[PDB]
Amino acid sequence: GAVEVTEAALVRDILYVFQGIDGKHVKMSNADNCYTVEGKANLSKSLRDTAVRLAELGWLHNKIRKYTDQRSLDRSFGLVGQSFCAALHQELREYYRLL
Amino acid sequence: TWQQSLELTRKMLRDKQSKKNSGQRLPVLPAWVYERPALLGDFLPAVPIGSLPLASQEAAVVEDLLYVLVGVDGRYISAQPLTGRQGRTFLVDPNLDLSIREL
Repeated sequence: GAVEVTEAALVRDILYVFQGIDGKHVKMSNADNCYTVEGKANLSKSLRDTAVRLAELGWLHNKIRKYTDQRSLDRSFGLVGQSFCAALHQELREYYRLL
Repeated sequence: TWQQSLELTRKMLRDKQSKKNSGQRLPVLPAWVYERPALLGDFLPAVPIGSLPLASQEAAVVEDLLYVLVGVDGRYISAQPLTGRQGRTFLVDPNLDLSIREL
C-alpha cells in the first residue's frame, strides 16, 4: 500500500518547514529555494497545492534567517545594522510564537 | 585542556603579583578548589530514541534537553568533552529524527 501522509503528519512537516527545517515527506528543494513535497509519498493534488502554498512561507522564513545570520557576523556593519537585525529577530520570534 | 593553561596563567599572575608586592602575603585559594572537577560549574565528563514514537521522541528529547540546559547529560543527548577553551560540544543520538536533531 502506497504511503499517503496524514493531515496531521503533513501539518507537522509543514510546520517544520515554517520553522526553517525540512519535514519527513516535504523537503526544501534548493533548486527553487522552496519546499517541495516528495513524490515518493502519494498525496492528492489539493494537498500538494496547499503544501506548496505553505512552503512559500518557509522560503520567506529561510530568506530572513539567512539575512540575519549574514549581517550578524560583520562587526563592520555597525550599530545601526545590528539594531536592524535585532528588530528582525524580534519579529521572527513573534512569528515563532505564533508557530 | 583549558584547565592546565589557566593554571599556568594563574601561576604567572601570582609570580607577578608577588614581584610587585615586595613579598607581602597574597591570598591563595586552597588547592582542592582548582583540583576538583566535581565543583566545576560546567559539565562533568536509556532507550534508543529512534524506536520511540515521534511524540515520544519529542518527550525524551525534551527531557534530555532540560538536563542539558543546566550542564547535565541526557539519556539520548550526550556532551562531548572539550579541548582548549571552547563552548561545550554535544553528541546527539543518531537514531533521533533529523528534524528533531536540527531543532
